[PDB]
Amino acid sequence: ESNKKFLPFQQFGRDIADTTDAVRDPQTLEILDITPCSFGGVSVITPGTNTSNEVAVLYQDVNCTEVNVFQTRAGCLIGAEHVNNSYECDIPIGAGICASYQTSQSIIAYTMSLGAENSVAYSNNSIAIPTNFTISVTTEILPVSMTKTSVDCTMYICGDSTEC
Amino acid sequence: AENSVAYSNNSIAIPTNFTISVTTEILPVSMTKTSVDCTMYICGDSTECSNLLLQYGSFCTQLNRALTGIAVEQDKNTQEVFAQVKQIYKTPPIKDFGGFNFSQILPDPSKSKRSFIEDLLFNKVTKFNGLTVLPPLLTDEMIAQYTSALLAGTITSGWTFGAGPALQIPFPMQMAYRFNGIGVTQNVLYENQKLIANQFNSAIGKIQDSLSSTPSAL
Amino acid sequence: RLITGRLQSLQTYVTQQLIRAAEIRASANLAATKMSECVLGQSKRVDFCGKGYHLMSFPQSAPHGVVFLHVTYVPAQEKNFTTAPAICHDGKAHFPRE
Amino acid sequence: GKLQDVVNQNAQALNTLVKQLSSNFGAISSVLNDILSRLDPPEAEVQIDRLITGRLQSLQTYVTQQLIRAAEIRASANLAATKMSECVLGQSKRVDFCGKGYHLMSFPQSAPHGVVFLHVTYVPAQEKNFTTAPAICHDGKAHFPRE
Amino acid sequence: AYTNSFTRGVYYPDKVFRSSVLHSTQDLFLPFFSNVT
Ligand SMILES: *[C@@H]1O[C@H](CO)[C@@H](O)[C@H](O)[C@H]1NC(C)=O
Ligand SMILES: *[C@@H]1O[C@H](CO)[C@@H](O)[C@H](O)[C@H]1NC(C)=O
Repeated sequence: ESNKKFLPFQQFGRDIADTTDAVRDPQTLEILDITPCSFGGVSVITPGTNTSNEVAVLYQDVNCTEVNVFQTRAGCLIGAEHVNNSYECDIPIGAGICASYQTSQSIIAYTMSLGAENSVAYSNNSIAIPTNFTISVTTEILPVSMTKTSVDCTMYICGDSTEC
Repeated sequence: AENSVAYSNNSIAIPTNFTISVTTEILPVSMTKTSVDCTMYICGDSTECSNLLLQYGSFCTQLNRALTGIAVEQDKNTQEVFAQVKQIYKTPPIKDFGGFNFSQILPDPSKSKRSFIEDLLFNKVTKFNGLTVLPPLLTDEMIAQYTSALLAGTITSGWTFGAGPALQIPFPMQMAYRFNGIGVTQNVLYENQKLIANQFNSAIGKIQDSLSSTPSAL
Repeated sequence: RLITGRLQSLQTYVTQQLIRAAEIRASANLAATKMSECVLGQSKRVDFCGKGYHLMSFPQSAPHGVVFLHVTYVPAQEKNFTTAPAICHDGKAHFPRE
Repeated sequence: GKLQDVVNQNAQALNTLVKQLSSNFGAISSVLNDILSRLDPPEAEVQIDRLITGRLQSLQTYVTQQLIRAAEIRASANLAATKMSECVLGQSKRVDFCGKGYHLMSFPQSAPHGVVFLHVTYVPAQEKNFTTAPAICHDGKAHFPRE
Repeated sequence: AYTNSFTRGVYYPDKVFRSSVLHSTQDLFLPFFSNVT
């Protein structure tokens, strides 16, 4: 049941992309909204098979009514508990939801936390000064080259064919 | 505009005052994570079309792979920029930063716990064929929680929080470190702290106007 | 005829996406670098963190972006003077320390 | 995983290039000799045209994704060349460029299609609270620390 | 006599309903600022 107010002589509705949007019913002159029935993708949220074979399925952009059942902004999450805590992100989902396999143990779906809280004891005369140190050595890996691959026209397209 | 410096072999010019100018730089960091389906876009609800499409092989097993790699990377772009600090720092409940005023950049609890300036940026800037737009992994409330950690860590600790354990230092004193790092002695700031605090506060205020006046800034 | 026409139209869109997404990665790497060096420390690279002598910067988020407020110290009110490389007092040359 | 991801991306792109040879592109058969023997030259020319056009695009696509990918590696070979001029061959003052800390020195280590930097950095530890003062007065004059 | 048709002569080329859209269509319209006999 739509809300647009068509003109007296109008029977169609269109968007910017020239896609049909609303229709006026010929029998009862009432305007109807058209929304395509839900589609999307299926994603399987899983810890490694090295750990378990229990997976959780997420249906992207679905109201859970078209498919223990958690509804997020990414879509309908089936098979994962919803916890009110907040841990570090393990498996991203979307809109801040990260699922993880933890304690028996099952798959949860929490809202990820942005690191551990800390407040600096700041005053207008207090300064903190280190007294020791550590010499830490970190590793950085960077790709620098690829494989020099060449492909021939005649052999790839018409391999051993004079007519081709 | 033309200018010629009065240059001689014994004449030197030396400044006697200064100004604390605060400029704005805007940088794009991410895009919309858009994915497009092969079957629905090309042969939407057509079995005959779908069967013939299979003759092309895996042309659009690549496209769903290409458009995904973009999308999983758009979330890395946002993570490298903001997610640089580990502990979520906070400003003290007091605000006696030597007389410097950060209310226009710091979050305010009178609202979306964004700040004054962040809201100006957010106000200003404003399907039938498998066009699915994925949601960003970090929602804008988390991102603005990240820039408050960087803002609050800078104000209380300086540069000591991106290099190791966060060590606090008074903001009146930290600016003496910053001044001392551009060739100007410490006592220049201390003797003129009252003037400098006003120059910093006044320059920040013009930022909101500069974005609010002309909409072509962003 | 239609599917081939629609394959190219989908093929073109992804290619322009790959070129455009690489233009944003070069801006997300610059903003990640302007935050490590301007915000989380004081910079000595000229015109990197604003035109002036860099003091500090404050990030502000924005939709699909980031805004840096580069606090810089600008000299003003220059005055002419007369300079000298060195001065002699006792037959020896004196150079300023700093 | 950074150097390995480069290897997988190239191999998958090449394997997809090869497997595209087993596609009809609207022709009768994917084998060149089979379509040649089965039909007459007046008709096989049309079926030949359908395959080659399908194989031109499949080769055209592969090179384009190579040009985009090779420009992603040149932006990493320019960064590694810059992290060696500034981190290894001299001490850096750019924050978080050569590792998280205060940079001391770095040592390059080669790797297959890549390079590994070991960023030796000095990290402060064991902070202690104190009470600070901008200046001290002794004889009616203000004293500021030198360094 | 002749007169100047300032802005009149514009009609709905179809039934469809468009809200806050600057649609551009090619059909037989009265040219702007024309000469009406
Ligand atoms: C799902 O449908 C229900 C009807 O019970 C509606 O109230 C709700 O808003 C819908 N949710 C979403 C996320 O569209
Ligand atoms: C046509 O229009 C012109 C100017 O628009 C006007 O001068 C003229 O009288 C009109 N009529 C004819 C018949 O030219």
